[PDB]
Amino acid sequence: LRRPQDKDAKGDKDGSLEVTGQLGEVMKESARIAYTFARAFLMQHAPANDYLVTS
Amino acid sequence: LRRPQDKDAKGDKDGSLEVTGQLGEVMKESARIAYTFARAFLMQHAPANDYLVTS
Repeated sequence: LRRPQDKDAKGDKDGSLEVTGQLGEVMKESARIAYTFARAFLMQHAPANDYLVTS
Repeated sequence: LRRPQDKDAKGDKDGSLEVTGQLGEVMKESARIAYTFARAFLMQHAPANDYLVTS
């Protein structure tokens, strides 16, 4: 985690990823794919959790 | 402080931070982290104090 989620408990802003490690381009799209898919998995499997959505 | 902190002493408005000085995007992260830890440290050391929470 880079920063606590609770700017305010109601925030709908997405838990935007912040890559480090000298990303090129293909690594950016890959991280975004993994990010959205991991979001989908936690959605489908553990709906109650949302920690990946807003942090 | 920008305008008076007595703008509404009853008002629970967040103390907005408005940083200046050609901040890096990471500097904004360090600064918001600074505001948060300042609030945390202030509760750790001077709980009665109320600037950072409401100024």
